[PDB]
Amino acid sequence: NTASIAQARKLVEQLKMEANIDRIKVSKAAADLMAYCEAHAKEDPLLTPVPASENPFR
Amino acid sequence: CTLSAEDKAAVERSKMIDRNLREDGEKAAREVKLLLLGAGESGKNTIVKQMKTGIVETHFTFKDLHFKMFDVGAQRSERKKWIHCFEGVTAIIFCVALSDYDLNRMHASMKLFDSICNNKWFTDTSIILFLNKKDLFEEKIKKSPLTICYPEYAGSNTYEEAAAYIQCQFEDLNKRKDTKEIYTHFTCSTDTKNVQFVFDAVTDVIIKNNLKDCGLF
Amino acid sequence: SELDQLRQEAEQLKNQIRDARKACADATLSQITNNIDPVGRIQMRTRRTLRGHLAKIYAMHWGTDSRLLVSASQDGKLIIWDSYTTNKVHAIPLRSSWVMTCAYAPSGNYVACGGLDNICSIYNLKTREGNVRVSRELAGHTGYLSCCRFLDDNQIVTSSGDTTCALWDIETGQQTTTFTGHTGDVMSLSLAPDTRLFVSGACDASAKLWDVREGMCRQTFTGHESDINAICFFPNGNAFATGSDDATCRLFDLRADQELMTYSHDNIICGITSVSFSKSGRLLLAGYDDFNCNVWDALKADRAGVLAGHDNRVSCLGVTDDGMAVATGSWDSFLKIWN
Amino acid sequence: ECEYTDWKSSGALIPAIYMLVFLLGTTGNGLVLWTVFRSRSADIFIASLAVADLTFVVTLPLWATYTYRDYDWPFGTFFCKLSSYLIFVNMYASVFCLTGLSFDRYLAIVRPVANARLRLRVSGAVATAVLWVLAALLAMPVMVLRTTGDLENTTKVQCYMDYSMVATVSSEWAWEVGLGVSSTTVGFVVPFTIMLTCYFFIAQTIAGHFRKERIEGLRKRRRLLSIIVVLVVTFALCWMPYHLVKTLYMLGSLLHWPCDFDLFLMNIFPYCTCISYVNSCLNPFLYAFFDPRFRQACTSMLC
Amino acid sequence: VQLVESGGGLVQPGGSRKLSCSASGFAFSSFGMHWVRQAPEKGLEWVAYISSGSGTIYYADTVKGRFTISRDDPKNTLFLQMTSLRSEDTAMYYCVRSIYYYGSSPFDFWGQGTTLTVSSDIVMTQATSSVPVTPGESVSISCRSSKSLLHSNGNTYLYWFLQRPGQSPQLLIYRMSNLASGVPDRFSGSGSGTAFTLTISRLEAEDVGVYYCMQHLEYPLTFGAGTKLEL
Amino acid sequence: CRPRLCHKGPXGPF
Repeated sequence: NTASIAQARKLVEQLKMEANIDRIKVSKAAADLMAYCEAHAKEDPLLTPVPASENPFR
Repeated sequence: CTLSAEDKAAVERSKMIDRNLREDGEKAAREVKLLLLGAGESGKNTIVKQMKTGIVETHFTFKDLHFKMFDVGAQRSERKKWIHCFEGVTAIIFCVALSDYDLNRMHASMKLFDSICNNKWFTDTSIILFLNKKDLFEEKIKKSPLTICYPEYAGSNTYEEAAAYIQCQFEDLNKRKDTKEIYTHFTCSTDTKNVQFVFDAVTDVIIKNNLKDCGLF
Repeated sequence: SELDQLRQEAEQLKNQIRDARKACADATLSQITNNIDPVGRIQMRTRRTLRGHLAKIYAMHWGTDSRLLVSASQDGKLIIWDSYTTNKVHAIPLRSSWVMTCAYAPSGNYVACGGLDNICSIYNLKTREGNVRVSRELAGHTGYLSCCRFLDDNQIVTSSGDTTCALWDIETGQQTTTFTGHTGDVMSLSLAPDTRLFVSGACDASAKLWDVREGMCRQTFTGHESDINAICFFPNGNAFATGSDDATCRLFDLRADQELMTYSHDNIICGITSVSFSKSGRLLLAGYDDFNCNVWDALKADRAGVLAGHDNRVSCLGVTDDGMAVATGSWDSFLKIWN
Repeated sequence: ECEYTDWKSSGALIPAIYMLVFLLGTTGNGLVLWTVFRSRSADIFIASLAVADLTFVVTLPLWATYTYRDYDWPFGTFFCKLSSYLIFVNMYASVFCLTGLSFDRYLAIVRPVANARLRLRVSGAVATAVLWVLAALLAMPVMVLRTTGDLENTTKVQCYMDYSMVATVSSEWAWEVGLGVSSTTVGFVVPFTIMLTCYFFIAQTIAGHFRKERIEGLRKRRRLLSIIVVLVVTFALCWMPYHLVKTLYMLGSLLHWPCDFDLFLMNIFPYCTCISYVNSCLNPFLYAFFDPRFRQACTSMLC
Repeated sequence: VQLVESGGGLVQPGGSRKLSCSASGFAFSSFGMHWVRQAPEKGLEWVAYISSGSGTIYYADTVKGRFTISRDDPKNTLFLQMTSLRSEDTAMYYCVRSIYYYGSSPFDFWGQGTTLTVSSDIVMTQATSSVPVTPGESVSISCRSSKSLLHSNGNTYLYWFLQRPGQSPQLLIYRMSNLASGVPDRFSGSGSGTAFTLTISRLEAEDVGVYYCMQHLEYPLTFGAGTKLEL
Repeated sequence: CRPRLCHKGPXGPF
């Protein structure tokens, strides 16, 4: 029954990998998403509909 | 008008593609699609031997009728995620080994039959239930009682009664007795009338579907 | 007692990860974007209705030119569409009708499709013979093929129901790397805009962040209650969108390693078949089993609109690379293009 | 000494029956069309049948106003022609839609694998095109001949068939006899024979395939056999009185009756037509609203 | 991919002859096939067209009522039954393979040609007839049209063909800018709707040939006069 | 039309 022990230690190594990453604040993350959405809001033809002259599906 | 010559030629290409799609869909609505199910070590492989890593399709024509069976064995993934791909097959051929009552194997078969029969994708899909290995069942029922599988079984330990008790035990797992029918057959190692039983049951399914479809209900 | 000690130290590591995630929860996304104000009603009309499929449309992918689609139905055929004209450019007979996924190569020369046959088949759209051939049948997955995404004309990431994702060399047909670690059937993929990382969603309520080059899982994202059926990257490749059976889309962030916003409604009880973002990421489009496609304000989790018009489950959903239109496929055998 | 009179209560109850069948047929067939359009096989025949019935009945207030005013026609030659042509083309098209349903059900139910190409070849939009064109071309003599003219006997206008546009007063009898027997044949004998035969074979298969061993199969067996015999008997009891009294009146020129049987025929004819109009009101509740899924589609696309 | 034309030779004037075209190496049913002739030492001249599926057929006004183009797909063969043959039909008839969908490359493959010897269109202008060129330098072959080939759909249906001295014409650029398959990126295409230019960045000895200028906006398809590049 | 029910209602002959 060593294969289950190997799976346990492998998942432990995976969790040791995951527990040592650098996490930014959720406030900074939310600010980054909000800033990307603001800096691209006019590039968006679904949030800002495009005039019928420039709509290829008119 | 207003279309360029290459635009018109592209439209003609699209229309020929449409025509080929219609041809293919019309000939596909004429073939009978049978989902082939059953638990392990049943007679599934033997009947598909007598009929003609992923899904295995076996095509087959019998008396003016082209069939297509889909063996979903070895597809040992979460069935909840692809069983809806077969919503719309003409019927579900379900294979069960009668010689598996004492070895529980038959209760696993009944549990798998209950989920497939009552499944939400298969409310109006009939079920051709094949009961395989009946000669082994007869040579076993003399010594090993049927009550080993079903405790409350009261009746003779004879083929014609034990087999009928098993048929009823499988048929009363159908909670949609108004919408679908179960066609039960007892096959064997050399039963050559299995294709005929499938053909008859499938003609019945087709007629009752055309009845529900022509509005008669 | 080595196994149980490994188990308890794994649970201790999960405790540390949960604590380090919570310590980063400075403020909620909705606790921050509650002053931006509502986007407004999002009313899209069906510009095109792509007819021609005779069975349930299981997959769809746009071309990077934002005009051509590939569409996979279980009538056994792929169809390339000229969405500007509703013309069928190609119709590819599939050797196995049980197609569950389809990809359009970013160059446009190849189209993949796979399904219950457990093979990803690559099709050469641009041949010298004037037809569409099968350049490769990438075999090696032991389960149904869930999703496939081209990295380029030679690499392709495939999801499968054998709980594994794989990266393939098309020229040799070999799995260059395999992505192991999911404990349920992996259901969908999403390549990052840089094609350096990607994310899977499996039937274990978990989404993992994979590295294509190092072949390792970098982060695991939990929070769903049922099978995740759809994953999509934020346009900047720094966030997720995960659609699951429990009728909730969730927004995860790679850098914060935590769930940022849930997109749920009481009037919605059916699972989500497909998610996709808008070109700016302000809108999250989700296809549902209720035959609808709801558009969510991704910054405030408000329903911005509804793409009603399919008479069966919306199974696939994609936004063009230029953000101009949306395409919803469904089990009613039609694709519809919205704007 | 047998100047044919009428019945006094007829002049008051015949417009009443016309308005009753107007409201009923229009509402029922409007509902059928509303669901079938604003929501499978046999849907095209259901829609064509509902259109036939609705256009059949929707011009009846004209004839109710015409009979209320003791056979006076304040609508003009064109309304006479159009209402008569619509009535006739829709009689034809409704019996042809019933027959096309019967034949499509034969192709689908009786031998469904052998007749799989034939029903995609001679049924559906092809059959509705054929039957509608046929109904329009078989009703043209009513469009040509039906005219308005004051026969001096009433000092009023009547919508009557001419037979002078096509024949002489010494040759009109052959014309109306031929037209009546042709309408009877093409509208009730061969279509009803096809209905009878197709439904006999469908009933053979329904009796052979739904077993009487289990109770659910027996319920569906009785349900389908009963609805089949109801369709047949309803068509018969709604159209056979009309064609019977019509051919009897035509034979009236041959073995003339004591003029009192002929008075009976002339007075009872409007009620035979009023019974023919009841078929158009019953057709939803037999062909469309007999499918419970259709009924739920209806009551959910209203409520 | 091969097209072999058969059925040329010395014909009496007013006679009748049939040109066959054995196709090979491609899905012949999926292509629209053309016939393009070339007088003994003159330019290219479009003759007929039969769509994929044989549904749409076009002819030049010269050969209407006289020439009949056929398609026999199960044998992968294309026909041209010519009747009332005049001495103006002495030419070199090429089968041309053409497939039309979004982003295709029509006229991409020309046959080898069979020599036949009888005993309100859009005028494409190549005002230059010949250019003495030097290998390695830039050479611009210009074309003009009587009508703007810029369509309402954004496509400019201008095609550039190169016929090396002893060969059949080869498609260089399709729809005024798109480089065909197998041709190097030296060749460039630009234009404005009525004026077009074919740029060759550095010349090799194999770029020497006659560069033709075809339009595909309207039928009949009209070629340019043919600009020759010589050393 | 010589008889007396040609008018007085629809349902004429062919």
